[PDB]
Amino acid sequence: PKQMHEDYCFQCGDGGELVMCDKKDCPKAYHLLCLNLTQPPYGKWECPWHQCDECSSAAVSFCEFCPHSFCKDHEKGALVPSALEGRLCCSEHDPMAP
Ligand SMILES: [Zn+2]
Ligand SMILES: [Zn+2]
Ligand SMILES: [Zn+2]
Ligand SMILES: [Zn+2]
Repeated sequence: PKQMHEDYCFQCGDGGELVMCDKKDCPKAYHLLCLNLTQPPYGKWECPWHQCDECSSAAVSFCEFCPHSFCKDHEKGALVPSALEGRLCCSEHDPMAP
């Protein structure tokens, strides 16, 4: 069946209870504990993928494996292609085995 979000946590890869990103066309979902969330957020909740991890500005480049992402100023040397279909990965993954 079709559903708009992934069935697994984008932080740790495991399923169960997730909070789903309310940002337009974001399929990402996360365990509460995986983001230090203490309770299911109410209202419009956008996930960390959309904010640059270095500063606070909006992300324009994205790690395809975890929610690290980077604004204009911090794209350079942040993402490289990985061995998995060339998908870009942040410095937190081995690019040979992301
Ligand atoms: Zn998780
Ligand atoms: Zn999101
Ligand atoms: Zn930034
Ligand atoms: Zn990453």
